[PDB]
Amino acid sequence: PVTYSEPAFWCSIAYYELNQRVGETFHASQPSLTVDGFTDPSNSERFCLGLLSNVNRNATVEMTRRHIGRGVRLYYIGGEVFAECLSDSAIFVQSPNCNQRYGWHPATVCKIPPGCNLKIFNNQEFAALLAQSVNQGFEAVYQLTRMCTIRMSFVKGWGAEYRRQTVTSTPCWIELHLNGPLQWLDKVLTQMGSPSVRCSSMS
Amino acid sequence: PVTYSEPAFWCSIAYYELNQRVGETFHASQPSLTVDGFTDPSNSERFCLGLLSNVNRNATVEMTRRHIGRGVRLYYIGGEVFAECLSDSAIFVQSPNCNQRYGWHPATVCKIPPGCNLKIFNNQEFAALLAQSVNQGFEAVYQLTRMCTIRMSFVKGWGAEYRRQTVTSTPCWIELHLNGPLQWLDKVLTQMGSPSVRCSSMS
Amino acid sequence: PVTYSEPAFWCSIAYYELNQRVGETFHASQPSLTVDGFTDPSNSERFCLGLLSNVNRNATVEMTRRHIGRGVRLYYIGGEVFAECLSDSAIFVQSPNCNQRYGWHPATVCKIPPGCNLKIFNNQEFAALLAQSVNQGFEAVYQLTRMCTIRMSFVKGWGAEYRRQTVTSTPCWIELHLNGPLQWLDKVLTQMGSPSVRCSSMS
Repeated sequence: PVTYSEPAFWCSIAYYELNQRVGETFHASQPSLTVDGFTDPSNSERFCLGLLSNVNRNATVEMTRRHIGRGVRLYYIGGEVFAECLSDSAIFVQSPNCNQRYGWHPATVCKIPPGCNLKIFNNQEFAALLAQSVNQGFEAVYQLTRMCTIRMSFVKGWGAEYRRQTVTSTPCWIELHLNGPLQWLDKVLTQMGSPSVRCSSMS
Repeated sequence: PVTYSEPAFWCSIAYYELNQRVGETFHASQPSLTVDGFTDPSNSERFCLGLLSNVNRNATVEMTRRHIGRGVRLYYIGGEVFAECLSDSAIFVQSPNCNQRYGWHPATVCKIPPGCNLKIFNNQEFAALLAQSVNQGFEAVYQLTRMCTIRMSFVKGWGAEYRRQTVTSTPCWIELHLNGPLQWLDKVLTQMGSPSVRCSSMS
Repeated sequence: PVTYSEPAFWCSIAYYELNQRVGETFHASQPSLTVDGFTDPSNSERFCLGLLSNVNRNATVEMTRRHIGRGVRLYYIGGEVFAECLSDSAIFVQSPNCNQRYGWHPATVCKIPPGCNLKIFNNQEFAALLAQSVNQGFEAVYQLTRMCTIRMSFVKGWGAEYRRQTVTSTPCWIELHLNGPLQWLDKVLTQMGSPSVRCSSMS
């Protein structure tokens, strides 16, 4: 059985405008980085969304992109990940790991006002969930990828209360993948066998 | 005239869900790799499709992704490339190079049941076809890029017999590009001149 | 305040077919490169569009791709960038920096016939515009990203005179980003504060 090597990048970030992916995926090699609305294309610690083009872009998205500003600072201390709102506008985070910690609904979206920060991920909690997931079968273990994913919207909120009901309805959002947790999940997933119900070649 | 340097990656692989590209392109630097449905984001020998997100994903695709499992092993011995079905579900391959070898229709899709393998490419055959393609003109030489491309679907078949008629109708498939052959083709294409029928700036 | 490091790549190039992005972004590390319709996947000085696949491609695009040929040579001398038409078919360039230099409309598209070249960018002019942009506010400075972007179509023209009115209506085009200018803009943008009109979390 297989070999693992420590991820060179602790996370990857994908930017979206509504339901469309925009720009290349950003890979973070440093423990602290900022996703902002500016234009430096060569800072390994900055994912600058302002330089990303989209000929198909609409006015609402353009308008919102102008308010990203300093955006969000993403960093980790030990086994915990945080998101700090550097922007003059708030950011909205949907983190299953965070939501479960507070007993909130899994799809809960938490508002992080300017100047505030939130613990979007805790490894201990994830490791514990992963450990108990085995007794649930391939089914539950496979779905844990969602716990390694965190989505955040700049300026516009979505979900309960807000008119916008889904992340794809927001003008500017990012999707963060925590690579360490994903590798941890892989070590378990590869030993959980295959699904129960049969998937034919024709249906 | 120009200089060539040996490709650092023998192939590139693009993943798709129906007619939409999902995730970044994978580049293989090792002679053997596996494309599976798991989640390690840091193994140079594994293209793990399970960690790839798609907020726009439908139930059929999600369902099928759960059955990719160990997926397919792609490797080359000398000038020959093979695909082995490690998955508990079959994979379906459409390789023009393979199809021609057996006299099958160019768009033929070959089923590779679990545990089986198929020679999806042979360089000698390609080189020979390329050599005779010159007498066919820019036309035939330009179309040889198709010979350097191989498409494979996980779990679901397509083409003759199956309901699904095109690769874009399958939930999860990959597109492999053989870089050595592409460079070989380039050396010829750059010397084949331009098309015959005129392409205006207005039509 | 922040640190900048010289860009390892002087520019990035994105290829499109109509309104759809095709292929990975190309990053240039050498002062001279060519974007052609051929197939070498391993030359750091060549962005070969001919090897790029698109299962969703239409006949018009396929037809045009066959006429890209030697394509366009993009290179810089000092602080000036040029585009040379190596292709047997013309290329059409939309460069705000070039257009302003000649007093043409910002969206003007300039035809570069085979064998001809055009100065698509001049840093002195941009730096001067950037300097005066400050007195215009965040508004005008933010829009300068457009000056760092240049779009070019192969074979087919668009805009005034031609039937095609937008770049997204052309079969094969590229989008060039000048990284040095973008970093220069960043140094100013980060000091221009935030927008005037308020952007709420609900609208």
